Amino acid sequence: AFQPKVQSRLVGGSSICEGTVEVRQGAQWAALCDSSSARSSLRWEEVCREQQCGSVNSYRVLDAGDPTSRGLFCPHQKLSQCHELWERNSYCKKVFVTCQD
Repeated sequence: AFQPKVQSRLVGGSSICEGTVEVRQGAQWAALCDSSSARSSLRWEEVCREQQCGSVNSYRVLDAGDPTSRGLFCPHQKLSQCHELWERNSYCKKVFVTCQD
């Protein structure tokens, strides 16, 4: 196994356990684009736990319908299943996540 790890962090929160999700894999931090059609709390529970911030309490989407937003895209269900990130250079929908603590 042992493949490199997509890292995640939350920026701009009113605390360190909430904020807009960014990812890096080898590096350059950028907003995570999420292109799921049903909303699932599965990724955000992983992100919150990885921040050591406990469970996810809520999440919301940002930048819906902005053809100019850009960030980095993971084509698998869980970030911990990605070992590689692609640029998405238009229509990046991002996610603001609020963790437990």
